[PDB]
Amino acid sequence: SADHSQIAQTKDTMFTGYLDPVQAKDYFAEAEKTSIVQRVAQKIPMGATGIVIPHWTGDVSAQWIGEGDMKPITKGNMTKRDVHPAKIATIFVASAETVRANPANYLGTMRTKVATAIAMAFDNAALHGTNAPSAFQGYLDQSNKTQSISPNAYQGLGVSGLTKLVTDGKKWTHTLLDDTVEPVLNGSVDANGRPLFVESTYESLTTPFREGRILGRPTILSDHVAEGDVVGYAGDFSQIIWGQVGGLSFDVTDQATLNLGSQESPNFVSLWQHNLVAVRVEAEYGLLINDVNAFVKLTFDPVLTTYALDLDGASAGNFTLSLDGKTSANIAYNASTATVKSAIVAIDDGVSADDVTVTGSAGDYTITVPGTLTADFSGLTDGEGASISVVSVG
Amino acid sequence: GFSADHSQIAQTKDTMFTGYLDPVQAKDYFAEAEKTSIVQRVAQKIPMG
Amino acid sequence: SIDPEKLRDQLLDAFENKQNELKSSKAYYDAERRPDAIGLAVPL
Repeated sequence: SADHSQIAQTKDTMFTGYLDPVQAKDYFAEAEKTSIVQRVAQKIPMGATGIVIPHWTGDVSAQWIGEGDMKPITKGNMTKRDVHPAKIATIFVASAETVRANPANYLGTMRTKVATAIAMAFDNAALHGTNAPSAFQGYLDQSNKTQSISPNAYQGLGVSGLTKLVTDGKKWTHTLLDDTVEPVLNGSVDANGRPLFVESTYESLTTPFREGRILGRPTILSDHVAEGDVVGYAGDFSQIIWGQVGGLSFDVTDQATLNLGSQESPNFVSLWQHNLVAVRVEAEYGLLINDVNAFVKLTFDPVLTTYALDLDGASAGNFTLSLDGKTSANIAYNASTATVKSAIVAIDDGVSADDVTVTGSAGDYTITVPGTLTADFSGLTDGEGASISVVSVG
Repeated sequence: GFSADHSQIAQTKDTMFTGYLDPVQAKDYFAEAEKTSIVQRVAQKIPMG
Repeated sequence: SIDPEKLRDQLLDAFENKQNELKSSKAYYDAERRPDAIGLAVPL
């Protein structure tokens, strides 16, 4: 057939050693990566229809009154938000006699490998957002908060990091850490050089690295949480919900036709005429994070943060930037790149003209800054639909 | 009456109650019955291959 | 109900076509000139 093709398995190079005294399974392969978000977010029942989440909102109230003062009138209020599933899928192909032989158990092994890849794709879509389908609402890296943990974790998590949550009125309930964090917990020392997170004579593994709690909150460990320059998270993991409409749903054919090319330029091959078997796999996840601001990103040493500022349609009035809660003077939607830089460094604390950076044209600014950045657009008299987001580490 | 979502009164038409009080799905009371062949009713059937 | 003069003609046409199968079985139990039996080497 189309022998040794990149797209099908055909007694390619891999099976040169087969059906002889080959040394069992090998002694060196690592175990399959478990999903992570699927063990920390609550699973919510999801139909193929998607779901509606209701929410109360009305600021209903009562007033103190004197005798004979006529009593006031009030109204409650409610609102709703929709959530939809999204599909993830793959196909793999092998010669029918390769399926009969099943060399190195490949057609069995492949079903485990695709399951891992599909699990990993969900966690990447939830944590860093790398390829997330448009139906997924929010991802953890989209948070406007960050903290360093380098000199010792205790000050980093229990004091500084928690301050950046409770100042926003958002609580801390779990923390999620990558294996690469172990040296900075082992290196977390008092002034005498005794470790904080392990006891005398040092036989035991360091407390959070046994999934022990830190300051009451459970620790969740992982081998693959880290990306870019972020090594973990702390926050209210009750703010995340996920679902799955159905299972991984393996299906198989000896008889269909596949396009090995693209929709734009096809390259059809019949599975029947070339005598190939193909397996079809799909899963139908869904996700909602109620508020991405409820999480502190953890960083292995100090970083800058960078934001995209969007004034699309802004046509009258002024907007207000704020750094760690300290408001700038107001800015016009038409203002220059250097005007925005001069305004943010005019906040009364810690900022400087040599550390802060601003780039891009009027109304489309990008801001790079040593802190949490927030914006009030309510001074725009016309052209609502303005927004702000994080976009990378600085 | 009062505004479409009045500030002091709750009403069935208020935006606040969208996704509740939806109209019930009925059967089609005006289902026109399917036509069927007259030729196959008048003409003599014979076997075929 | 069903029209019995329709059933008469309808079943009579069902029967009369069916007989053609039966002639192909009669032609083995008593020896008619089956077309497939003719020995091809014999001259015409």
